[PDB]
Amino acid sequence: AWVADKARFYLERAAPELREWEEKEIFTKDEIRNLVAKRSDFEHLVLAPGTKPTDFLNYVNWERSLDRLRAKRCARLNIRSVTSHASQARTFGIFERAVLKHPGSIELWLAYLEFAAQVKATKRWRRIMTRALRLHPMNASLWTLAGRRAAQNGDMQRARAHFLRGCRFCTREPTLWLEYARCEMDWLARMEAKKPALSGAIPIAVFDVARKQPFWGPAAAEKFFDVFAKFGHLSCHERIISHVVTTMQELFPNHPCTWSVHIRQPLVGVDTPAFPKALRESLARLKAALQSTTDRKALATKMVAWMDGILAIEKLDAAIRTVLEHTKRSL
Amino acid sequence: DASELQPITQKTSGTELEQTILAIMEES
Amino acid sequence: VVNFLLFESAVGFSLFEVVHQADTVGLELPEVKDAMKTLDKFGKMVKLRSFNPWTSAAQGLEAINLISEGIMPEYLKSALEMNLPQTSGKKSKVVLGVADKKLAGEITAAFPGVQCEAADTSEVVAALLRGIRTHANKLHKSLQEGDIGRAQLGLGHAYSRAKVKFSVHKNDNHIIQGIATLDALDKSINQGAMRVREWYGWHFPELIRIVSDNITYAKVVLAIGNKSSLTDESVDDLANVLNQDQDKALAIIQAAKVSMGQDISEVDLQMVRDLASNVTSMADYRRILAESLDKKMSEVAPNLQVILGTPVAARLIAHAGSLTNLAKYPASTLQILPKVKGRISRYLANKCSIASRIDNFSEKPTRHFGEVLRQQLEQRLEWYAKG
Amino acid sequence: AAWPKAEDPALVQELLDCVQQASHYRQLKKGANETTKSVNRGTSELVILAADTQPLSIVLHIPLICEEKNVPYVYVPSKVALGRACGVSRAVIAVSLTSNEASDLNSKIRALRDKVERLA
Amino acid sequence: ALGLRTNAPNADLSEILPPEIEAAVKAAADISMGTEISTEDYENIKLLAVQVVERSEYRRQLAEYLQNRMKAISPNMTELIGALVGARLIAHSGSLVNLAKNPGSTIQILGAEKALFRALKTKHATPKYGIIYHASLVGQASGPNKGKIARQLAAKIALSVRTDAFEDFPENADDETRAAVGIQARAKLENNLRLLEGKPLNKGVALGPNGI
Amino acid sequence: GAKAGKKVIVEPHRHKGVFVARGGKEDLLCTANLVPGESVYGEKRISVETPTKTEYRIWNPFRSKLAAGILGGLETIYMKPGSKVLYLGAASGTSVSHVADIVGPTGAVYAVEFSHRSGRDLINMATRRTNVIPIVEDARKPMAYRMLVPMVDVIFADVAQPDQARIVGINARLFLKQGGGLLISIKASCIDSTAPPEQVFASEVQKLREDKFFPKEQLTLEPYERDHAMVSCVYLQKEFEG
RNA sequence: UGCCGACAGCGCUCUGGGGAAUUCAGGAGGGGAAAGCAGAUGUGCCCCGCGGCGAGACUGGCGCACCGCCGGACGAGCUG
Repeated sequence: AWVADKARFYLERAAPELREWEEKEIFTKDEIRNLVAKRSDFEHLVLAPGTKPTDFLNYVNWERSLDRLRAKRCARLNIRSVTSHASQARTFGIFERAVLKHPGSIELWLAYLEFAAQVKATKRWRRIMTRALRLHPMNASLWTLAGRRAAQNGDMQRARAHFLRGCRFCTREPTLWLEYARCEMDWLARMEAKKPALSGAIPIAVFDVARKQPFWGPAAAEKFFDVFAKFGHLSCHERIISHVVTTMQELFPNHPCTWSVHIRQPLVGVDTPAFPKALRESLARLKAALQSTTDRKALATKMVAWMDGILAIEKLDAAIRTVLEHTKRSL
Repeated sequence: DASELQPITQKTSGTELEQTILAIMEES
Repeated sequence: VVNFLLFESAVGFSLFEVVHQADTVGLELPEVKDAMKTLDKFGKMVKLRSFNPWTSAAQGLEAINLISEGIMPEYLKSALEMNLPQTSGKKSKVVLGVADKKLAGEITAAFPGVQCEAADTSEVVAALLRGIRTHANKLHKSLQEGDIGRAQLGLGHAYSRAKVKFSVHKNDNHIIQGIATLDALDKSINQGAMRVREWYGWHFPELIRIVSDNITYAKVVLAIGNKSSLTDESVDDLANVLNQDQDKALAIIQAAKVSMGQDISEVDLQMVRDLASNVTSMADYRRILAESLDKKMSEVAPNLQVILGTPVAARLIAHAGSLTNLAKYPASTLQILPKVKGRISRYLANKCSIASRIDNFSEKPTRHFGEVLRQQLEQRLEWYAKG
Repeated sequence: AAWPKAEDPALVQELLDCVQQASHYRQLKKGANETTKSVNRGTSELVILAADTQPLSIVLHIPLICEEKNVPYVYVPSKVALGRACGVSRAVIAVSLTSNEASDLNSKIRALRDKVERLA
Repeated sequence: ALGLRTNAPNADLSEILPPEIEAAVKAAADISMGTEISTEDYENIKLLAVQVVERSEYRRQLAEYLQNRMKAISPNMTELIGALVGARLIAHSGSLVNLAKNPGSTIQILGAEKALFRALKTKHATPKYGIIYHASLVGQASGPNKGKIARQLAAKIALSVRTDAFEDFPENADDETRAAVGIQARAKLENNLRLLEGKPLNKGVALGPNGI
Repeated sequence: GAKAGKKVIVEPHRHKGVFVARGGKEDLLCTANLVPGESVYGEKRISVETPTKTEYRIWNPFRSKLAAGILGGLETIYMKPGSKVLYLGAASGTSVSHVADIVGPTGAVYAVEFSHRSGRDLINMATRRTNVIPIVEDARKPMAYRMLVPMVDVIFADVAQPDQARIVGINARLFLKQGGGLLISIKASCIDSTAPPEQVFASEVQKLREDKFFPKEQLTLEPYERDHAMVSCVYLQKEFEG
């Protein structure tokens, strides 16, 4: 190859900050000797033809912990002149050659994105997310992280851009559809907290297109109900709950998931006197679902999972807890 | 600039879903 | 001066931004050709912009159908959005490299700011694309899942079969191998029959001395137990096995009374009836396959099934190899597969040749031409009876 | 099914004419079995196939072998008229003609197969 | 157990074989290229599989039967060399008294008689054994070791089969006192095997770096 | 005939992969078939008890012009066992199977055909033989199977068409490695059927040289199928492989 | 295709000729290899300069197949 000369370039890049650190009393001769030798060995094995992104991450964490230790020793030594910028830039060069070398390691992608999100390279992080998202169009994890950090920063329009493109591409799994409805209703809850948006028809619409999505499953609609049932403290939450219930009751009539949501429907914003009354109403719904002709083992597994969750919620009456125990044992 | 993702509009409207949400946001 | 290019592949489709792209004057040259050839001089040429794999086999298949038509799917269009900067060409445009002329024209229609460039015109992007398909596995390995050989393999199989309607009228493999099975198991039935026949006759030879139909021999030994526990019409067995009251069971009883053979150990009798049960089960499977082959032969080649009969017609088609082979065969070839008998042989060879080409070349076969030709051979049998 | 059909406008008539020429000139095999044997001996120069037949599957299998041998064929619309052109006193659905390399009949046949190749 | 490759993902397989095989079969089913068939044919396919699996189980219980019977017929022989082995020997023999008529080296050269008379007719080298190769106890040696154990094994085979076919027993005679002969042979030949194998190798003048 | 049952001998021929079997009063040509024991089209075959899995197939010249060429003793047929070969004119697949048996498992041949039912026979053989890829389309528009054909090394062509030179020229423009190779075969009676055949061949080879080919061998398969030829050229270099 | 082989000739080669071990100096080929230093400057900010996108609004003149052209200069929002 040509590794000797390319590493000559990179070690000559590394030279002057170490010269600064040696004219400082922060690191001694033997220490900087050890450092340069380690960096040379690192960069050599990095630029080796037969290569792997694990060793790439090794060099990554090595330079990162270098910046950390030098910062700590600088603070202990009460020095102010030396910065971390050259260390950041050489870390970026390591990452840049890493991503040009392996376009196939999503874990290393996320490692780069985490390092950038920690060190405050805003526009850079946006553009790197752009590149890698173009590269891997088939990870809802990537699409969700993009739209999620955009929704976190507050660019809801760019969040919609990322999420809408991800919905346009990924069409085999409903997971990013779940998370998109999650962030849309979370933005709506943010609007209600800062208190069209008065209607809040976007989760209705995304369910309308999900109804003919290729991954169209009854259990998928059940998970849609679950994520809609999260954070029920809103305005049109009863509206969307009624809509999804009547939609899946119109489409999957005798499905055990339809019976499960018919059980767990009116518990949208429950946690107080309104808790046990709705508990008894949903228990009547549950007894009706039990006596109705559906897949009783499937419905009972659904209800025993949800009832184990209910038992995980504390602050209840012992008579209620024991009759849940009885109705659980009788399945 | 192909360095980022500028947000979507009816010109770059892809599907029925995008058409519906863009109709809602234009109504907004 | 090109910027990007698409590329179509059996595993997916991609686009690439060319940086330090190729000379347009310098294209006949040896050095530019060897530089194109070597990967070590071409990665600096082409950088990956983005990649897109297939979701499903039917998805990539319909993609092939679309691109062979020249028309595109909205998800490649989505990739064009997902990697193209939005514009129209009011001040600036973007150069895309496309192979097929219809494809390039349609993308230019779909997007105003793009000049797509079909390689059919452009020797430039043709040469670029040939470098692409040159190193098309080694610009992907880090991101490519698995391989491309088996992908091209299965995908081409499916595309061929879709365009040709393959499985909807090929069944002769099942036909002839079912025939092979029936012959194999039938001879194995014969061997099991003779073996367990002499093998039980060591204990009791009057069963051979009276009883033929070795499957009925197997039934009566699995029902017989030992030599001493005999009665004629015990429960639900000999009435439908054979004549039960006055013809056979009494003769079996008196044969066991006059019997002389060696008394058998119990585990040996267990072995005997294990063997006999095996014999009966495989004979039952023979009758199952016989009904099955009659049905399948009726489904695929009715005219032959009526003119010859399913066993012999299936013998001939198996020795042929395929119905297409049978159709390919000439008449004297069908002979190879007094004088009046050879004359009839030639005549029936002609007629089954015609019935064969009929059945091989009807979409959903019929029966009536086989019926009328069966009547032709019947009246020809009458004609040769008149002599 | 019989998509390389010969069109009407006297093209079929030049076909039947050359059939008459070759039938007198003994360069002719007549009947489908003769066609298959001639094309599987590779002596065939061209073969004409009727489309007026009780089921067409015979003159559908014959194009399979001529496709397997890369020598031309053409669909006349009339088995009766082809048989009359050959002079059989009987209808024929398949007639083939071979090559004899010293004539101008071969020039005629070259023209005819150029015609059918432009048809295909 | 697998139905169709349509029924690839819902079929249960781990009962017959470990995964890392029975996941790759599901992968091969998913991206396979075998042609689509009918259930009217898959009936016949699965029923033929039923045939052959009942056949294989029949062979299995048949072997178990023959093992019981070999234990019954010749305790020395089955305790020494293997039931299926002595089964091959009696198969060539014709009967047990027939085999006990033959001398031991001939026992060593049962079966391979085509090669035997080839060699005897052309004065070639003579073949070294018979069914004794696919017998077990010769399996552990190497070359000349294999040959020597084959000969001595044959001698004890002769002795033991004459024992089993001609030593009378009072019928309150246990299998172990019936087969103690063959067990003696097994122990003594096992020690013979380990000694002939652990023949010390040949030493040599060990050199220094100068050859010193 | 060298009748069924005659003990024969087989040895390698000059070419990497093909074999020649001599015997008695008649020798012939064979290939080790990949798919075991099974005939294709009533072709004769050869079994050897190797000291089961060792089977060869006799190769009729008169059915397959590649075999005509191997009898005509070509300079270099370019197809090593384990090589990528675009076939063209793959009608009913016999010769194609032979090339398949040449290249074996580590090779692959892309079998393109125009019509349908010859396609049916071809794809039947494509089910059976695990290294030949069926493609049934119009050869004149190779962008259709641009999805299927990668860059290959060797181009077989046996179509009988007027635009044959341009057909294989754009297929060379699309699917042939740097320093590529090709065998094509030509009939005078289908390129232009009044002229003398040698002149027709010169016209076709000059065409390919205008398609930037380097003509590097020619022969005339003379005692086997009149006034044809096999022509061997190299794509865009003077030497063959690299 | 077995050895042995006299003169009389031809062929190579001759620090004799083989065979084996072993050091080195070269060669030629095949398979594999992401094999890629086209000009290498930390992040974040806003501002300037300049550039693209980009909603919307205009206008000039032409148009005897009459169906449409071609051109300028303003411009919310976005970006480098």
